[PDB]
Amino acid sequence: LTRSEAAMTVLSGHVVVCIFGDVSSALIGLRNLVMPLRASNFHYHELKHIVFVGSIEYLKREWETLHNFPKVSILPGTPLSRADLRAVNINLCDMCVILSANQNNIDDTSLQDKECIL
Amino acid sequence: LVTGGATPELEALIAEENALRGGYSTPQTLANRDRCRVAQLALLDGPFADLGDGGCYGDLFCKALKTYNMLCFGIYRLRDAHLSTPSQCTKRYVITNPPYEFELVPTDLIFCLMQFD
Repeated sequence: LTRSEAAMTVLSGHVVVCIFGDVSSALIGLRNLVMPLRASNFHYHELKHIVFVGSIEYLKREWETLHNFPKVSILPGTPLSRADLRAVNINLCDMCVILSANQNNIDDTSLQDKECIL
Repeated sequence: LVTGGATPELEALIAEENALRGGYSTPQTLANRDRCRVAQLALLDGPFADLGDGGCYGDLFCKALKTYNMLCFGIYRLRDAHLSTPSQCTKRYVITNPPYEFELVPTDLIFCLMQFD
């Protein structure tokens, strides 16, 4: 979903997953997050739309595991950019999950959650 | 003085989208241009040429301020202008806030703040 068409699409009561990942970043298992949200004890009208905001290069590595789910959208961009957040209707979402997808960062420990805090 | 009058509102507008967005001209928008700019003026050919030949810097400052609302705060002077012999070195140095009794030379530049026209 590009910015214009994501803005054109209306998203209410959805889930926005903001991930900080690169090509060389470690692969967190995103299937372990989407799969409990599609548990077959929720009616198809009760399923929550999941929009991934992050690098498309990173999400290409996990789409091979995520492509078998009903309603998942991707907005290539940056979680720290207000344009993408406004385009995905962040104020109307049910939940925003800020994930440290670049968890493999080796630095001073306290400066490992800098992106999440920002 | 140095960035071009960057304002907090412009900072917020940039921060929202990380770019500059065009805007159609309005009288309040066109009135944002009326602000001073830094410039260098030469004393050779101009209304102040009469002050170039040995005139006081304070007289030039007062005349410019009264006439053009032009604020002069420094002199860019040839390095070898004080020497008696002629020279080919065009390098110039800065004198900040010269006193009233400072003596000008025709080969000087004046740092000035120009009002928009």
